[PDB]
Amino acid sequence: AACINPQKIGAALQKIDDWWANDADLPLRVHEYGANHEALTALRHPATGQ
Amino acid sequence: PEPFADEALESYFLRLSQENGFERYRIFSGSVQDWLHTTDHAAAGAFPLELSRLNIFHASRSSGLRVRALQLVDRLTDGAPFRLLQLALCHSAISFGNHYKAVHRSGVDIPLSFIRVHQIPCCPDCLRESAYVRQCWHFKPYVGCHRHGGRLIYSCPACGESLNYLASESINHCQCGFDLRTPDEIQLSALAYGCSFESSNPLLAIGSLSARFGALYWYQQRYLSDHEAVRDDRALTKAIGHFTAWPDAFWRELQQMVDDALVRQTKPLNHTDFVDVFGSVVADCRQIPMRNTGQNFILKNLIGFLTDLVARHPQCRVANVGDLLLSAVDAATLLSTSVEQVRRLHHEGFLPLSIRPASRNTVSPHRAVFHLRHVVELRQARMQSHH
Amino acid sequence: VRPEPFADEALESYFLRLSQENGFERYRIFSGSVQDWLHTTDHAAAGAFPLELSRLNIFHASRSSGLRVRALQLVDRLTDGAPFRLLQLALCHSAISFGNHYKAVHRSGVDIPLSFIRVHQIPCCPDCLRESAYVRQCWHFKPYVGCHRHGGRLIYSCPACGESLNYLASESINHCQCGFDLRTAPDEIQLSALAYGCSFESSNPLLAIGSLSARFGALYWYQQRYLSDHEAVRDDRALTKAIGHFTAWPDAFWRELQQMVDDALVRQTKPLNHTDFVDVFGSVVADCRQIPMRNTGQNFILKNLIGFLTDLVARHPQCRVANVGDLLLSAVDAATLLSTSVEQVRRLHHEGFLPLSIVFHLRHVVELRQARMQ
Amino acid sequence: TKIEIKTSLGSTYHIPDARRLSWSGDWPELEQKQLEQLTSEMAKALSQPD
Amino acid sequence: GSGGLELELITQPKKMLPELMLQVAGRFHLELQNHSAGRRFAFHPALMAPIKSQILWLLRQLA
Repeated sequence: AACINPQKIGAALQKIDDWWANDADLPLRVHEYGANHEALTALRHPATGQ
Repeated sequence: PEPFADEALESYFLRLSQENGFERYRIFSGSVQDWLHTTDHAAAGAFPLELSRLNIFHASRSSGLRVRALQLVDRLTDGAPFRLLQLALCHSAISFGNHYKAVHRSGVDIPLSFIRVHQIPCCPDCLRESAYVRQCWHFKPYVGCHRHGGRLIYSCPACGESLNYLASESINHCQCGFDLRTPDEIQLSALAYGCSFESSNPLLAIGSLSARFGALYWYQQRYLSDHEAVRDDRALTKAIGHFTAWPDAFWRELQQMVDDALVRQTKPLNHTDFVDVFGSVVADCRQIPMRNTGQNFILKNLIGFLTDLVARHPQCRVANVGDLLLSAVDAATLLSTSVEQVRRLHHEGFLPLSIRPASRNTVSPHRAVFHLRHVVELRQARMQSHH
Repeated sequence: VRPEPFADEALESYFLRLSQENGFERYRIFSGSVQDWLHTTDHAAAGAFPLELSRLNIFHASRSSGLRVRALQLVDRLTDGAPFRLLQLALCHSAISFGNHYKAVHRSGVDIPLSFIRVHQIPCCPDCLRESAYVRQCWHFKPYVGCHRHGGRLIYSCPACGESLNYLASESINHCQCGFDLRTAPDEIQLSALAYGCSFESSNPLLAIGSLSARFGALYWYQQRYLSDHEAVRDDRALTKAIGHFTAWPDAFWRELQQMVDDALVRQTKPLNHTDFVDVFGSVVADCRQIPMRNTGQNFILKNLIGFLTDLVARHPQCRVANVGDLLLSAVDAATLLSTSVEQVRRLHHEGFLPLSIVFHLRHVVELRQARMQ
Repeated sequence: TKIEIKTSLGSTYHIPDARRLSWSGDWPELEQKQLEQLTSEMAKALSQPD
Repeated sequence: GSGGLELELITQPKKMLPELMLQVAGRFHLELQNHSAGRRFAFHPALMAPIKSQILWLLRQLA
């Protein structure tokens, strides 16, 4: 049978990080560095102290 | 002697020496250089005697010492600290595109190439009213004159002997010659000394002088590719007619090369460099020194065009024009901002990066990486101002 | 299937009229249909077009505005007969916000400081609504108290009965939810109503500027310095306070500045040549950066400050004891008064035009300005 | 798309049509309510042991 | 008139050497990374182009 992997379901559920830069936009998948795969960047880069 | 409102620095000094009777070479050397030396040694060491050499844009590094010499004169002649400095031609702080040298005189910057270094002409119909070599003759793009019945500036071979005022410092007559009291478009070309226009329908008919100079420089490299033949009058004379239908011709020049480029296509367009189709027309926009859109009218029309181009080509399954890649230095030009600002704009996530680089590396400013449609939209959305 | 367009109306008003003319009963039903239509050609664009009217405007979207604009263009294109871009009907973020001078929104050539945008209630005018019932853009700007036509006095925030008016929230142009027809039923308020179109007659006051962005700049500066709102909501205070201030100005500005520096001397505990320019003048120079124009003929606040500073130093030449004129300015401050850049000031120091006190003295700047910059 | 949820405490939740609910915005009536009820069961699951 | 790259890649034809520039530059940063002082500099963006350009020059000179 066709399926969707466990962590692929999980990645969708936990996408609720919109606490950065006082601009809600859409939320990020919780990540220690604030990674953003679509733009190839990182919102909470260690250089910021965030 | 008082300066004229339009007088060259060298003209004033020549008159001054002569007014005090310091007519001969030896006393010109003397009344100038030796006096300066005896004030202080630096005012003379920075001061060669030959007239052409005296101006700042001919100078090297020790300009401040030459200025000190100007300041000594300002005291001797009962002046003001900037009375002479308002007249001198200095090194511009502005590159005027592609690292060109450009020269600055109290608010107007003129590219090095337009300085008429040799064979200064004259107009007897004004020299008989006040005899002093005047400014706006030293300009290459300037043949003929306003007023005086127009006609031509009386050119260098007055009488079987080439003339100028610097290798032979007389005003009314020169060397072997006598007191010199000797086709209807150039009187418009003449207006580099001032603007003075009304009912300025062409895009070349309005603005400050620096812009009017830049527009001509651009026209020349782009359409007068023929090697210099010192057709200094005729070569540039045509630029005004050219611009009269500009609002409707520039776009066709750009359209023509979209089609000729397209039929020579070898890769899918979403991996093609913007430059391969438009041939750096964007970089040329940097030859006019102003950054904002309301004054740099060449850039204003190029953006107009690109916005329309994207608008008639929306995204679908097969890639098309509008998906071309720009480099960092190109977005900086279209977005009317410096490069570091684009890096900051990327870092905050306002725009995507399309090519994945290797690790332990960096993407250089020259690398092509943003899609055209993404830049056009972002600019409309968050980069506008009152300019 | 488009309706008559107007040049003076808000984007949201256009959309309401547009949907109604197509037989849609409520906005939510219309926008439902549109959001679904978009999913047939561009899914990212579709995700950028919200269902509720109150958030339709571009200035509301932080990093997704890119897609939102695209979505608007698709609407223009799919609706038949489309010679006109609707992009001319809405607010965008303005570029002048860099450096946090203040936030501002742009519309068709004029920047509006963000604080002048209405949020929770929307006044309207019945003598204009009977003639053509659509919402004018100028009604969203706080300074616009009073209508410039039909007498126009005392425009209400509450039409009838017990309810304030907000047409975006209740989605309605002619009627409020209790059913009142909005269309049925001092002299100087006009001095502000005219912000609509400037259009002033020649006069003595400083606010005789023809550039609209600068007129707003001027109002903002005044509000920020005098009508501080520590104590109150400012519904219209500006109408009785600003007009006078910028009319008694030949003296009023000098009195304030003259008092401020004399007052400063009284409290001048420390040897004056170690005191900052800002310690005495309170950054009034930095505030001169709030007006969007840099040329002297429009920025009259800076122009008058130079007047004052020139005479202030001129009455206080150099002597053995620290005195007025021996206050310190940074290269950034001198650059501001000198109408130049920082590197150019560094060059002026480097070429010997002015010395370093350890950083420049006020007398140095005024003297260098009068001496070399005319 | 219709979504149905059952839990070990005996609750059932029903979203008749999932295509219209945004990250930001007010959910339509009777749907806003089930969000509150589900929130409560999970708030407990996350915070009290056993 | 063996087998390690820092030995074999140099044994090759001098004409090939310019193409080793990126590998040399890599090793360079690593050597700095392994040094007590170079931990402040290795792989710093500021030094990228400088190091690469001078190496490229040297290689061309060797070629």
